[PDB]
Amino acid sequence: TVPVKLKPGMDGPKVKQWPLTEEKIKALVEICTEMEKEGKISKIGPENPYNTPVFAIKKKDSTKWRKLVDFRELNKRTQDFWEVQLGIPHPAGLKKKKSVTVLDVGDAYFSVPLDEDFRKYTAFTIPSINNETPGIRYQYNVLPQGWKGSPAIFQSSMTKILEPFKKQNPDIVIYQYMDDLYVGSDLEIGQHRTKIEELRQHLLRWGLTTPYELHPDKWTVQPIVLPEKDSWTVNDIQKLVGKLNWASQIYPGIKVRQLSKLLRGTKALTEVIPLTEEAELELAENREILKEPVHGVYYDPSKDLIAEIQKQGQGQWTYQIYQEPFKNLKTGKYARTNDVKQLTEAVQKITTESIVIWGKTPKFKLPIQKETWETWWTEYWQATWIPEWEFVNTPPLVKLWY
Amino acid sequence: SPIETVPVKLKPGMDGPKVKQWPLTEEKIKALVEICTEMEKEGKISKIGPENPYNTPVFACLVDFRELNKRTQDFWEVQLGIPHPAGLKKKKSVTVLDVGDAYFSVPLDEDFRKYTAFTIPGIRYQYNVLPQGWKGSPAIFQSSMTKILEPFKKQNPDIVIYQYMDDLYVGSDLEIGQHRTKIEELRQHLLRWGLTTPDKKHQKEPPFLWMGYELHPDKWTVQPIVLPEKDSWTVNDIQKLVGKLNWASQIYPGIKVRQLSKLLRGTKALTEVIPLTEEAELELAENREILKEPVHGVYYDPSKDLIAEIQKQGQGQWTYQIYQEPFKNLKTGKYARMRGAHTNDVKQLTEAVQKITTESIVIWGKTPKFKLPIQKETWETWWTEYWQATWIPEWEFVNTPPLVKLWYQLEKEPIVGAETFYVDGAANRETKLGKAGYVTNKGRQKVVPLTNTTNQKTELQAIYLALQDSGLEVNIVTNSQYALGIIQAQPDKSESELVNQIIEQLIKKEKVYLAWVPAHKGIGGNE
DNA sequence: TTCCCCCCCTTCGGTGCTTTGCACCGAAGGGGGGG
Ligand SMILES: Cc1ccnc2c1NC(=O)c1cccnc1N2C1CC1
Repeated sequence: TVPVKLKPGMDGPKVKQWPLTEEKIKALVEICTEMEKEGKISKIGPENPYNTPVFAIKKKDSTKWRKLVDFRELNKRTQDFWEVQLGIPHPAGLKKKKSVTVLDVGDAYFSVPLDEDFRKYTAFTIPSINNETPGIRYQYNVLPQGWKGSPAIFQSSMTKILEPFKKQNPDIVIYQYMDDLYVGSDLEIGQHRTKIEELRQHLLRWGLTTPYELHPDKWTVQPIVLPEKDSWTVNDIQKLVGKLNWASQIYPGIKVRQLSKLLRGTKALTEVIPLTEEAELELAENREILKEPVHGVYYDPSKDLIAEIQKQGQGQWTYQIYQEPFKNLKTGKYARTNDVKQLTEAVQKITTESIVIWGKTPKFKLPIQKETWETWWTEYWQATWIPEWEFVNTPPLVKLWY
Repeated sequence: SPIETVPVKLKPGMDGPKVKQWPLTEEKIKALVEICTEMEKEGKISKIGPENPYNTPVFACLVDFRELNKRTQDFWEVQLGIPHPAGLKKKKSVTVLDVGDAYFSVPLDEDFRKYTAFTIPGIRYQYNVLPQGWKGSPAIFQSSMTKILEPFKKQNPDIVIYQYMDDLYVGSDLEIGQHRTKIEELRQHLLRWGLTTPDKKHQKEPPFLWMGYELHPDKWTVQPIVLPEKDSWTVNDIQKLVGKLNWASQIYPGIKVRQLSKLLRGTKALTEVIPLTEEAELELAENREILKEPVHGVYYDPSKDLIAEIQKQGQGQWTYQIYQEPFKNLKTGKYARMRGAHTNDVKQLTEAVQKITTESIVIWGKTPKFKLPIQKETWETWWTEYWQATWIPEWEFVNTPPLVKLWYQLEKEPIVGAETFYVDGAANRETKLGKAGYVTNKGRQKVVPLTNTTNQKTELQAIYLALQDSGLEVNIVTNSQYALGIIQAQPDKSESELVNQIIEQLIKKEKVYLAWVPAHKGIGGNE
């Protein structure tokens, strides 16, 4: 086994367990009873003080429930075992391939055992309805699915499994993030699907049980546009000066001196204003200036990306990924049932794109109540990873994105 | 007694008790030795020589294990929550058992017995069982009894057994004569492991007093609340009354505490008197009238659906009941927390709905179907327009007033012919004096001097001046994001009476449009 | 002169704009039922 060192001078995972539905508890009981026979998990006693939350989910077009353990505190504590010991350099060409396919290789982690000294740190509890009985506890005997150290130990086996394939097909790009594998290529759909199927078989003959296409050319950051009115009015003109005034901070080549020159004395908001030609020039030039990309915005590894989502209404959400404010690395819209479901899918899509582009999930700022999210986010989730989310307290008053 | 022990450790850089000689009065010293000799007979405590450098202070009324409790490793929490009677399934027969010397009938870890050194002034001994008063003892006892009880349930699954510390409630649907033979089987099984459960003639009879509930086999109720009688109440008296009313609300419908919760504000002294106003005393009398008669809950039937009515008592206080059959509440409760300075009734409905959602997930394992006093189109408009995300699981309208409705609404585009105002407010930050006023497009103008109001307050009440000096169709232009954010949320209650007056003005107007313009750009009338 | 497990309300401290006043939120006090 590979010994695992915690970051020096820190405690362990002591996290409470969220209450769960009857269906998601029957699923957990059945899954863990089946996992204990294989020896993957081991029942534990009172001498173990640690805990991490556990939920159950379903995959795309799947009926079988899947156990899912939240390992975020453990990752924050064991990132010494990764940053020092394995920092995987993110491929740069992954952003451009015509199609990237995402595959689940988490089951391949069940083969390799876990360090015996570390096991006590991965304890978890299946609770009971109404606290009628003490929840049954367990511990991992093999490498878990969710930890950031689990793929780092298995790097050698996946390289050995994938090398007889990387030799034959050097064009495709294979990247690994947590339990998930991204394979990117420029082939057409028909050849790409068969290529991915035969690749799955190369792993299967190597003894991997491995069971989905995002088009990266479509993933391009969106431009900003000034509003266009053939007929201008006092309310419409005042709105533009504010929108441009907000825009000045993010793009500092935008000017509103002549545009505000018309508005000098009280006038009914509804009244039409003939627009002066000199001001029309500033409007004409400004729309083009908005298209021109900002300069100085280059990804920096030292900091962590932060993602904002703003509900624009009628199924439309707009998100921005920024290392620091007024400098956006990406910017986009998501259009789509429900409203917590829409935010869940938006979060998943944003972080999948962020993993493809920069190789790390952002810190999300969610426009939802903390308690409603913590109740319902696990009902429409379908990803083995989980980002770090905060919640916002005040309306987006600017809201000048859509 | 033949039970596998739990291997205990200690924290790094720690040791056992180093307590020095403990003084004791002679009559206690000689008298207690007989218990120590007695316990040592069955082997609960064993004499040890000088190999132990640990000693523990002696108390008589009992061992001061605080030194070990502080220096011992952390353990898993024994009780992360207790059942709620509403979720208990209905049993035909229920029985209570109490295992004697339970903390003494489970052995202690061999390597840990050494640290439990106790000396009588003097000869020493060490505990061979789970020492009472220890930090980790309840968890170890719980684990041991779980292991002991599992096989019996494995043969017989038609019974259900619950372990509250030492107590063992056993329930079944078997006939009384056939239930007694099952309880005798359980008694024999616990005898096989050496546990002193009582005989048939000493077992308790229903109801059972557990955690403040009287539990019957086919119903449940709350421990009788004796309402304090104080013509001159105090801080402590009001606190106790509020606590007992909050506790008692879970089965007595419609209990108010907010009027009495108000009186507990800003009282540093514990004893200083707080007279009950007319409202507080009236509410207290009504609560006494409610508690006059006794009401009982019923037991969850997992073959029927869950309904959760929600009513509004007014003033931001909500009551709810949960039942399966009509007029048979499984549970009741109230939601009354105020969140934020400004909010309205729809948002508070949302918070109440999600509260009941979480509680019903915890207690019953599934979400109920709400019967809400809100119109479908009202909720639809609110969630489509609001800037957050929210989703009420499942609900239907109930035509039981008072209903929920947003008392007003703004306009999206400026109105033609509507009178247009250009407001502003300023205040001197050093002296807390300022001005507020507007310049209407038609020509009307007005300015007000102001004291004891900050910049935000004056910018907020410039809107009040504009609304006062307007008609019905008004187009206000504001140069303040703070006031805009306050007004734009459609608040219908607040902790500021200025905003209360603003809301009262805004409900009167037929159509109000308000817009925002930047500061320092010299836009139109603003400059 | 214990450990605290939940239920509720008020008071108060830190954070982040809505910026040196004000907006939410979690962490200290009490009560209630506990053993
Ligand atoms: C305190 C407690 C906790 C959980 N369940 C029960 C009890 N005690 C009862 O007396 C009881 C009463 C009614 C139904 N179930 C009960 N039982 C169940 C076990 C038969």
